[PDB]
Amino acid sequence: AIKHNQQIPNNHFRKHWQRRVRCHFDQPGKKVTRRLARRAKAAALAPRPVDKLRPIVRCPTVKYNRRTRLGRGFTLEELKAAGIPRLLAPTIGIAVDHRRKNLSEESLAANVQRLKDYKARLILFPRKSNKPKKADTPKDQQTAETTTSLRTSFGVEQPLAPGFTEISKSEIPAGIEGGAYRALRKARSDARLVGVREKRAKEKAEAEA
Amino acid sequence: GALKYLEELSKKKQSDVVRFLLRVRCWEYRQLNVIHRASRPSRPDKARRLGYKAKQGYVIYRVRVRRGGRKRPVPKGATYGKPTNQGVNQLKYQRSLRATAEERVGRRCSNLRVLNSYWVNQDSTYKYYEVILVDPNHKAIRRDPRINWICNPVHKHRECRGLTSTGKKSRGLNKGHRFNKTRAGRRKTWKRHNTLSLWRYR
Amino acid sequence: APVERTGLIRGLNKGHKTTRRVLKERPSRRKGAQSKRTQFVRSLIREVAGLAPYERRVIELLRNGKDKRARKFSKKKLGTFGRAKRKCEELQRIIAESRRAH
Amino acid sequence: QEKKERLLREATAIKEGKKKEDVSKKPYTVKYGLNHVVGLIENKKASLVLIAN
RNA sequence: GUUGACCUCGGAUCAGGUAGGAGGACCCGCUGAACUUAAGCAUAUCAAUAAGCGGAGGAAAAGAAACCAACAGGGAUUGCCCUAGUAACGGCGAGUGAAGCGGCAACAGCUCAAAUUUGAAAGCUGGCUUCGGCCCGCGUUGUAAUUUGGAGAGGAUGCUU
RNA sequence: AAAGCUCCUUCGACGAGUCGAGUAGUUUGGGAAUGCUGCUCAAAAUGGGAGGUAAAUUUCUUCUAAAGCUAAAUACCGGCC
Ligand SMILES: [Mg+2]
Ligand SMILES: [Mg+2]
Ligand SMILES: [Mg+2]
Ligand SMILES: [Mg+2]
Ligand SMILES: [Mg+2]
Ligand SMILES: [Mg+2]
Ligand SMILES: [Mg+2]
Ligand SMILES: [Mg+2]
Ligand SMILES: [Mg+2]
Ligand SMILES: [Mg+2]
Ligand SMILES: [Mg+2]
Ligand SMILES: [Mg+2]
Ligand SMILES: [Mg+2]
Ligand SMILES: [Mg+2]
Ligand SMILES: [Mg+2]
Ligand SMILES: [Mg+2]
Ligand SMILES: [Mg+2]
Ligand SMILES: [Mg+2]
Ligand SMILES: [Mg+2]
Ligand SMILES: [Mg+2]
Ligand SMILES: [Mg+2]
Ligand SMILES: [Mg+2]
Ligand SMILES: [Mg+2]
Ligand SMILES: [Mg+2]
Ligand SMILES: [Mg+2]
Ligand SMILES: [Mg+2]
Ligand SMILES: [Mg+2]
Ligand SMILES: [Mg+2]
Ligand SMILES: [Mg+2]
Ligand SMILES: [Mg+2]
Ligand SMILES: [Mg+2]
Repeated sequence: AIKHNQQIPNNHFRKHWQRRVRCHFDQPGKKVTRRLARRAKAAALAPRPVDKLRPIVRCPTVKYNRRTRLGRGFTLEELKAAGIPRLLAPTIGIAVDHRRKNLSEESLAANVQRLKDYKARLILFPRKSNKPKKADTPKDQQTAETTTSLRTSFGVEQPLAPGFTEISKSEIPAGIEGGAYRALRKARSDARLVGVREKRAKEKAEAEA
Repeated sequence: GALKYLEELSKKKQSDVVRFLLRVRCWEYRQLNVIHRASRPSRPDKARRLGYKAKQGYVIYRVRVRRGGRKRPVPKGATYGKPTNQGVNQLKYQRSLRATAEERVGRRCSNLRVLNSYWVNQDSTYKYYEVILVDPNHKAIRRDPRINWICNPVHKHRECRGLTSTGKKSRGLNKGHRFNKTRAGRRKTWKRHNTLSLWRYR
Repeated sequence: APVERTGLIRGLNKGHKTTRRVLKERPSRRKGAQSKRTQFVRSLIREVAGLAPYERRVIELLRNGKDKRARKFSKKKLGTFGRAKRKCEELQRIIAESRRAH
Repeated sequence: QEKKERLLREATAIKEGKKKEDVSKKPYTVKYGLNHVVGLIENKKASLVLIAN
């Protein structure tokens, strides 16, 4: 029953909503529980970092196309280029994704470098102390300052391109011959008429023959 | 080996060789009980494809159902309701006939676990199935790690909880934009969309 | 390097300039290929099993008869136009092999 | 039971200094098993087949 | 004829085992209303809810793509914030109503059917045993090793584990 | 004995009364029909499914169904504290 100048209401409160209400009075209590779980997990993994290595990935939509972020794992081609066995990768903190492909060469080159320098920073303790092996650390540089986050130390350096660039005058390029605005209109109408133009040209060839 | 040819032969269910062999078997059945033990599977290739093995602890049972459509059970035809839901005759059951066949077998053999079932024969008023069962208390079963996962107390009577292959079909357990309302459980998501959540700092 | 992108959006070949590369073909894409082990089996079973009643009606009507009717009938049984075209083509092969052999 | 004697015979030779296949010879036996037999005839290795009825 | 096997179907207070009932706040399914709202009322709404029935756990269920997308491409499942009271449905009336992208919590991957060990069923339940093994049985209508699409098999090749 | 890596002429087995289609009832925001179930018909090998408007012809993108297992983040004061 409207009586005055009102906004037409739409309140979805005709079911038995009172039976399903989820108040959050345990917001601080839950936070304490997670912090107790993190430090308990970090204690179990005494010298190891808590997290795992991730690759650099670009967002999939025309909006968000500009920004980059972390992915799930390295493709099987990325691991091969850096000379890491497939089975050994998951057991030294590296995350592997077997259902991703490298269509371009920019993404392939960026991830290989990001993975190659990690291999140089790795300290690998031997399986048995009394008998070390060829690939083990020779015990001289086992004592050094280490990192544990691996998400802040290996995060995205810069997600977006630089805001602007400064270049000297007389280096500014010349635009398209027609102009920027008219270059768009011509390119739009060319795709609209791709079908009409194509059949008219083709039927002319058969008409003359 | 030979099991590959059986796969190809069983595909052609209209050929003269197969059609004769199905007609005679269906008469051999329908003279025995509704539910009875089977000495060995009648479709060795199909049973093998579903996990059946030829070692102790594996048994096969078979059963038939009435092959119709559900009629609403009410006194005479009265329903005492609005006209939108007073139909009695053309209603349909929401689970396959394959599921009902598995469920009756489970009550008969209350100490075994159902693995799978498959179609064997059908008639004007019957459809026949064969059900694979596994003994969870046998020593030869608990020894093998490929199957001993079934001995855990969480796989009890998964026939009527909708956990076998036909149970997953009757539910919308598939990925994609088509199975939206039932991807993770129809009733679970309805709770999620209809709950009103309030935080401390609104 | 299949195709070169123009470098401006809203065009016939719009996109952002990049160096596309060719990649090795994954084994998951070999689903439909024929194998000599499965062609041998499928040929033998056809000899043993024979034909089906609905094929026997088309195969007779396909020779010395109409061709539009052979596709109206095939569609009504199989249910779709795409499968009907392939089935009619396949049955046309067996008659060619049968009579022309001997 | 016959297999046990041959297996024990091999153990004495391998400890003595003679390697395997020096005291035993190639066997000639009849084949059996449905999947095993089907493969044999597809390679044209079989010479005669008997089938139960 | 005598005798010895095979297949199917039975007896026993035979040797050794296993199921029912309770509980059901939360969880997986089936079955299924009307009061009420529309200022009447029948499609609609209350509601894919209450009652009725079957089956589990300390969590259950879901889950390693026959997915989302149309991009410079994302990459198992679950939950929170946002998308959004939006696209769409509706005597287009009263009313109803999701998903992809995006930030975070938490992260972990795998074995079967389809191949001949064929130069050796290499595998297993049970009984007895001095503890070393033996005997019957299950099984060739297929029990171990080998392979699961990310591959793999078959060949090459030198180091490593 | 068993296991990992780099290269190659050639081979490379992949789930059926199922997928799909017509019709009926129910259901969904799903609209020439989103899912489910009964009945009739019933497939294929570069095949098959999907690409949110029914149909024919010609291209393109992306996955590999009809067998199975598995911790954590989530729900709950019914039971013992
Ligand atoms: Mg038996
Ligand atoms: Mg009925
Ligand atoms: Mg009523
Ligand atoms: Mg109705
Ligand atoms: Mg109504
Ligand atoms: Mg599934
Ligand atoms: Mg406010
Ligand atoms: Mg007794
Ligand atoms: Mg008893
Ligand atoms: Mg009970
Ligand atoms: Mg009320
Ligand atoms: Mg009223
Ligand atoms: Mg009133
Ligand atoms: Mg009234
Ligand atoms: Mg409704
Ligand atoms: Mg209830
Ligand atoms: Mg928990
Ligand atoms: Mg579980
Ligand atoms: Mg897979
Ligand atoms: Mg993709
Ligand atoms: Mg995901
Ligand atoms: Mg409707
Ligand atoms: Mg509703
Ligand atoms: Mg997200
Ligand atoms: Mg023993
Ligand atoms: Mg291997
Ligand atoms: Mg498959
Ligand atoms: Mg169907
Ligand atoms: Mg109903
Ligand atoms: Mg419908
Ligand atoms: Mg499961």
